[PDB]
Amino acid sequence: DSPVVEVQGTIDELNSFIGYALVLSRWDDIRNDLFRIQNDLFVLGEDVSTGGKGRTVTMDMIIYLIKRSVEMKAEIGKIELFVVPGGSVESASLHMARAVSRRLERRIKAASELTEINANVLLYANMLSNILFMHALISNKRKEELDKKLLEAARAGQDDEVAALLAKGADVNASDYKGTTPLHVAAWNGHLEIVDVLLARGADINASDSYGDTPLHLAANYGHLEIVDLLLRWGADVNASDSSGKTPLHLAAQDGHLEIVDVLLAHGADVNAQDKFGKTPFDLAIDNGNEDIAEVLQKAA
Amino acid sequence: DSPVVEVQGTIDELNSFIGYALVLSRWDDIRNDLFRIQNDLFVLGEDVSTGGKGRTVTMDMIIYLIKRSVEMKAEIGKIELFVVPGGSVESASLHMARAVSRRLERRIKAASELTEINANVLLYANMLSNILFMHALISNKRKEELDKKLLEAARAGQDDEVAALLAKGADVNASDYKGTTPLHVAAWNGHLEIVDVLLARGADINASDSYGDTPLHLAANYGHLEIVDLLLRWGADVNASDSSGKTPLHLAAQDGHLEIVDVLLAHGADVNAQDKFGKTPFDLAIDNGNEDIAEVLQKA
Amino acid sequence: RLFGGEEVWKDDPIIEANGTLDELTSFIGEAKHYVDEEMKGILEEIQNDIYKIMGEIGSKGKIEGISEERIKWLAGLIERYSEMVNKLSFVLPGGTLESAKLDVCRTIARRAERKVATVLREFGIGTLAAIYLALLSRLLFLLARVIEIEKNKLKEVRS
Amino acid sequence: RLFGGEEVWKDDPIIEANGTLDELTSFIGEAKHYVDEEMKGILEEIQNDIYKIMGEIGSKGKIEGISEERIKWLAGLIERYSEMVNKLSFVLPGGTLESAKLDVCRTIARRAERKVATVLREFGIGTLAAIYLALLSRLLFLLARVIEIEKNKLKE
Ligand SMILES: [Ca+2]
Repeated sequence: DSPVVEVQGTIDELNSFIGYALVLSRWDDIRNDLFRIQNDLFVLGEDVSTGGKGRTVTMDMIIYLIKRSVEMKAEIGKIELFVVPGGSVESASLHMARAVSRRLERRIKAASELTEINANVLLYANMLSNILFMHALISNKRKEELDKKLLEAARAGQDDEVAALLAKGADVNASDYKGTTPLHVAAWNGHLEIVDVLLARGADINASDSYGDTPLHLAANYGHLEIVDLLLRWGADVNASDSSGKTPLHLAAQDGHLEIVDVLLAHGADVNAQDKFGKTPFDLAIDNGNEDIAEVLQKAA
Repeated sequence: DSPVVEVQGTIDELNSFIGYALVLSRWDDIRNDLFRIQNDLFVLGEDVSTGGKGRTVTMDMIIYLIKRSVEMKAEIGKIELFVVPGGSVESASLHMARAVSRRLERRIKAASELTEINANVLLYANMLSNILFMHALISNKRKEELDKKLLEAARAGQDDEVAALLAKGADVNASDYKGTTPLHVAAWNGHLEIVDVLLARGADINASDSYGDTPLHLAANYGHLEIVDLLLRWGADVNASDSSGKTPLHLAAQDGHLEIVDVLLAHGADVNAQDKFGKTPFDLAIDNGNEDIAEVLQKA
Repeated sequence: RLFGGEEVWKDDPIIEANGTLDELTSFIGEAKHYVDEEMKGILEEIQNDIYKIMGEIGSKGKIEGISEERIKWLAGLIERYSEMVNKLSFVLPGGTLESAKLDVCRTIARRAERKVATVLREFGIGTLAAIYLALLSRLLFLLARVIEIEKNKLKEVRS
Repeated sequence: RLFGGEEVWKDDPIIEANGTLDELTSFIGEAKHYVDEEMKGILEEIQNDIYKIMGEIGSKGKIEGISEERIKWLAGLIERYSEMVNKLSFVLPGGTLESAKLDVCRTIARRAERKVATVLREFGIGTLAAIYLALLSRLLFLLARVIEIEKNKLKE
């Protein structure tokens, strides 16, 4: 009875993975499917063990796996091939559950060559591999759903939406294609309340976008002093360089912000750092007509 | 000598799972056992490699796996069979570690047919599969232990107990047998402080119990405006339907809350929605004798 | 239960014999609508007998199949209709439309006889079923010739 | 080119499944001329799906076959028509001529299901096709019983 045991040990193994992705996936419909699958993995094992005497894999079991597999391919839409696994934790656990499910097919395809196995066993096995894959896809579509609202709510100053989004798992470090993160948008607009709640959840305090800007750059550029302090208290790079090479001191010296120049210099800004234009913070202060900033940089030596 | 290699690769594989469930299981005694198992999985590998020349799996090793396996089966009591795996993460990681442990038995049972392997290897292997199962059971018993305490503390208004519970892993979305969650109990009683920390952990803002009530329903039913405000701020369903089908505006109009009817209407309450008795918010305001609510809904 | 029904996914002599018999009884149900009342009742009884044979074969002999009385009934019909068929040396299949249906049924009955014979060789169950199928192919052949003769004789009256 | 056409001279599981499916679609084409307008359209969609299955099987899985939407479509028809058939313990095949045609189609569909199952065992291609064929035999059975019911109801 050697081949049927390895299947039982893989059915039992897959059930451990399915139960794991169940406790991770934060959506109700995915967990409903996964729990039915778990209770069906009992029947599927009982089918292989008894050879058809006890409980058997019914066609209504396979049919339900397809009913949901069609309902999910509608929300997904076009399914790109050659996609890398491990999108998000709820999705990634489902990807691993899928890979084990496909191994159970390989264990079933072997054992069927050594003992008659009801065809519905491999049919449900093949449908389980498919429906687990739709589970992971939907999980990532909804993770990108929340993250596109967190970047939106961080822009519109939605102190309450950002709360509901970060409480529902919206990735606080969600990076746009521009490289802009919700922490970037909060410092840009100037909603100090969101800057803290983002950093509390574990925001990347010095994320770089395409331009190379950090949240401290945007906070110094747009005259939001309150954000410059809390960013620097959290270890923001005070002399970070964007593509142009300008530091927060350069940008704070350009736009005529003395109280921000004073704070950035206090945590260790470089008066001698030069952008790619050779101009120092002492230069960009003189270039823009801001005098009281240049002397703070001049007397800083 | 090819089969003894596959056992080593599975011992090493199980050790990865054991160390993973160790860093997950938040109790000291479970981690205590798991750490010995890891250090013993080394000896178990060295036993299969040397065939008994170097370190060997001792009976005292198997003996300790049983001493702890009895101490845990006492706290559990009756262990129902055919129970679905993956209860909670600390348990689920242990369930997967068990499934790998049982695969190591199959790799050992195979290799033993091809090279002499000390019986204590499979005895410790078989006992390891069992003791990992008790770990998962205990993890869920203690996870369900906190969840009946979080549901309990949310009832008594224990602002301090909820702090220790949510910090120690008590599931904020823990559903009682009634379908009632701690957010339901906090809005029901009216302990506003707990409502905040619960939603902060990620409470299901519109979970439905057996009756179909949502946290916004219970908050509107028992006249806690402060709780109705914060629920709606998080996107609570302002026209949610229970088994009766009454929306929060229905319930707020039934029991005489003008300031809640007005605020629910600002976020999009339905003046004309009907329950299963056909009575609308303009009806149920008249039915219970509240007139200033009926006029605001009539002018809507 | 509705979505599932009955599903068969294997090739073994029992499954092949029952499928051919299912094909045979389905074609007889089609062909019984082209014959007269007398032949229609005969063909329906044959369908019932095929169900008994399938019950025996599908049960691997545990369930009782046809009886020897059914085989005698087929033999009496063959004897009765052989007198009417003044022996014809050769006749092209499908002399009439109704005769063509019966010839198709006869070929399926012959194939079913071969499949059931394979089952009998493999398991030793189904001797009476094989005898019934042999007599059934002979009887189906006789009925086609009788239909041709009777239809031709009415054609000679109209001229 | 005319004299030659298409010639098949080998016996393998792939060839047998496609040939039986050709028989099934030919018999469905015969039977669709005996049913009403609703059932005729249902049988024509089934014929296209049988062609898709043959395309998948004849290409050894390189060419995409039926989709899960087609299987859901069969299931909905089976669910819709199972309600009408108040369960009858047994009825002799070929109650009417149209019902007899559908019974012939059902037997060929069951045999084709067996052949396609052989292909799935041998090559691992045609899981969705096998599910469709199982549901198709049930639907053909249900349609035959419904035809019987309608002629009996007009007799009442
Ligand atoms: Ca044929």
